[PDB]
Amino acid sequence: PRTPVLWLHGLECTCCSESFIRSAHPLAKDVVLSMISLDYDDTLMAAAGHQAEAILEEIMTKYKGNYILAVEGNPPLNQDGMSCIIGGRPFIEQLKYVAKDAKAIISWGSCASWGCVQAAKPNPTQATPVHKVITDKPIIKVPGCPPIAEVMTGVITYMLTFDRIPELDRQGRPKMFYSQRIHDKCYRRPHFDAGQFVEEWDDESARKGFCLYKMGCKGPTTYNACSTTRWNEGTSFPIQSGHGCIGCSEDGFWDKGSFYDRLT
Amino acid sequence: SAYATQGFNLDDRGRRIVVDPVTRIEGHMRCEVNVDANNVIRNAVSTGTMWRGLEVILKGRDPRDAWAFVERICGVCTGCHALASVRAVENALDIRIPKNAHLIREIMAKTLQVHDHAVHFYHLHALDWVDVMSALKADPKRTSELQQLVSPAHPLSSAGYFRDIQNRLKRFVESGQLGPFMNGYWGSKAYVLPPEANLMAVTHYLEALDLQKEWVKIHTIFGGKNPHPNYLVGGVPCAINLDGIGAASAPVNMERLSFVKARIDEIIEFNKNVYVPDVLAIGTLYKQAGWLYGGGLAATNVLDYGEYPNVAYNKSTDQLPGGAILNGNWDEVFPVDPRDSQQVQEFVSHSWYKYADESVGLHPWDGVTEPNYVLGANTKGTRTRIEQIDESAKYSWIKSPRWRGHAMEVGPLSRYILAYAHARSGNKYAERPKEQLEYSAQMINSAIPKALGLPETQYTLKQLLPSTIGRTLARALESQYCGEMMHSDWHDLVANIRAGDTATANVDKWDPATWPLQAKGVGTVAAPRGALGHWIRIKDGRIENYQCVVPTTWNGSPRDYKGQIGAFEASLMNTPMVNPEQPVEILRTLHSFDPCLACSTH
Ligand code: SF4
Ligand code: F3S
Ligand SMILES: [Cl-]
Ligand SMILES: [Mg+2]
Repeated sequence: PRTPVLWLHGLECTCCSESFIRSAHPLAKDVVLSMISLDYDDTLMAAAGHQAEAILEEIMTKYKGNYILAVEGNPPLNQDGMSCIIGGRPFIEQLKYVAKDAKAIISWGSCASWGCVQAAKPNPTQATPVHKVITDKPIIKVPGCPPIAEVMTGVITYMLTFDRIPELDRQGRPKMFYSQRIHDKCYRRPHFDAGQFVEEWDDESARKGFCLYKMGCKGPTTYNACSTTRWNEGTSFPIQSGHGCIGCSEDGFWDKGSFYDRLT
Repeated sequence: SAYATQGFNLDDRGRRIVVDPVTRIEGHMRCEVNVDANNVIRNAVSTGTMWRGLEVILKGRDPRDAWAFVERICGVCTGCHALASVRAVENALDIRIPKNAHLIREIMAKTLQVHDHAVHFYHLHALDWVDVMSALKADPKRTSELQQLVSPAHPLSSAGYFRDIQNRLKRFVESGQLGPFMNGYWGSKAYVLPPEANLMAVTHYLEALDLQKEWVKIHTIFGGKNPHPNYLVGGVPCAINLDGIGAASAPVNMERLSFVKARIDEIIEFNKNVYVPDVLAIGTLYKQAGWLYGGGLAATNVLDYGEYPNVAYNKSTDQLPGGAILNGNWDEVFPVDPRDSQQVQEFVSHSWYKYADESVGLHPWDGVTEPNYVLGANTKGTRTRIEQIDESAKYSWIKSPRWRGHAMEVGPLSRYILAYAHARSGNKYAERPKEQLEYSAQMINSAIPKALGLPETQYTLKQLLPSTIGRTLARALESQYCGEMMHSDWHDLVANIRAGDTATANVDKWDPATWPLQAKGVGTVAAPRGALGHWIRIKDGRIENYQCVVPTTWNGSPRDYKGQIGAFEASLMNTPMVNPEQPVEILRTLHSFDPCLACSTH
């Protein structure tokens, strides 16, 4: 029997769900048909309304302490929680309810992990990451906006293969994907080491793939697999395509100053 | 109580039905309807059930950073907000971008159109038309025969192939863990397809799921990643070096451009061999069943800003020409000007926001976003447990955009109606959409019925297009047209590069010390779901105001000051339901707008 996943959505842009289906190894099709049972997910599920909500009750009962709760997005605490409404009630109530009997909780993306864009100043909805509301359950943070597809499916695959949470760092991120800074293995590192930098967009240095540090690249302070695993089956990553890393897997990256201001 | 608006007789005295959550959309929506004694919808209520406040968050920030913030309005229509934003800032600051940057943006935009459209149809919409359990009853041989009739050119057509797919679906269902198919509405009389049509569609659902990840690699080349590719005020960051020194390390070299063309060619094949034929066939069969409901405002009022100029910066050459049509008069298209304070305006009379004066609509340069979550006195339930929402008061996180006070439908269907009207008036740039529409009408009325042994019909485009079927058709045709267009864009890009113009960014006004101290700008995009605009005011190097009016804001809007209904609400009106507590028809029509609720509310 395949492990049930209940995939909830709070305040979000749905980038994590979209990234998930880009996975090539394994294919999202094979994950859904052969690895998990994706029993609730607003993006893809046939049932709506009362029929959708009934699924939660059924799976929680039959698979108590054996389903994975995946959360994309986050709960707002302002507006009496009704800046995110599900079934006429605050999303935070759904989150707490489904969390109670979960075997494990995955915080997908920077929204669920840290807050992401809606939590940037002045955070009008008081959007709050999952671990600050659910404080009694094991939570794995998979940050990034969105995370790499293979990172998402890689986390699921590990959990299903071993029935264990992968080794986490102090911030709750899986070390198998988040142990390295982008800057460690970035292919532009030899230019950085030789002081070869882009100074203006589309200058001669940019056309030669020089380092993007002076254009604001946050690779040196950002932990992710972007330089090595890369994006969309290793086709590129932000730096290869010519834009500095904006630090999108790091807590509070929206409020660390302009993306184009260099690290000091 | 009952009232008439826009030729619709709203009546809230019947049986109330609640659908919350509305699933197979992006984001969060609640829908309520009232049905009469005969199960016909006579009232419909669209409630956007999320808000994040991007417009508030943007205040005080650097305009050069804005695109990345607003890109995160939505990961489904990923990039279209970034495009609107850079366009708005470039408009405010009088920045002219290089030709290659324009073409790369166009290729990225058209890639999104195809990806978004095809994924919407198969993964979000198809289950409103296709009964997956019925697919299990199909004959593999007859499915092969159907595939060959529907699309001869598609190579995946053998009986053994369909048998293999059917067998895997069987094993999946027989496991008792139905996953995304759990608690579905299978077997409802609202489903009309024969088993073979269902199996063919489910097979393509799986095919599209595997292929969609390939198309977006075009975004990955030019923008680093998908979802959320990177953009740039003044051009694109993907500097070009075809084969010169450092070319291997450059964002764009010749090998990477060849790769993009390969992906484009695959898209062309998918649209013409899989997506368009499936929609024509499914549309034909539902037409034959008489399911022509869901026209709503499409029968009268449609709008788009117009996009994709043949000649850059020459709007008369738009390949999806826009404007506004009113009262179903396809003989006159009014120009739409996003700068005109009397044209695009947003009301909040029935929205959870506040203005100084809510009897008026604000143009987005003057827009205000202050939350005001409060429920009407006729609400059933409490502030945190809504049982029945009170649509006489404030009932949605979505504002109410109107054009010169008129409620409009936006989207691919609106663009195709506008394109048809332009082409009829003698606009040559709109000839392809016109050709697609006439071909489609012939296929749906005559060619596919004859092939399937069904009676022929004589619906005019005027009768066929304003319907949920028509809205679904236009999206598929638009996908095909966008693939064709970016195929041409690719050639134009490579030609320009080879001619010696390799520029990708204008940096003359990158430094804020070069900016006017005050400025306003607007950027518009023909986004996958319709007319998108971003309106910005800049003061002393910072964002003073940033207002977004997004396609699903138009379509999903609640009632305005005058009580006029928006596109979602109008489309649900006058629709019979087989079973009032199974929302099949509600989902089918709502999904035909491809609702993006995160977009609608931002
Ligand atoms: S481009 Fe960014 S991550 Fe790569 S070497 Fe330069 S600073 Fe480091
Ligand atoms: S912006 Fe995000 S996607 Fe990777 S390169 Fe930087 S962590
Ligand atoms: Cl964050
Ligand atoms: Mg807005």
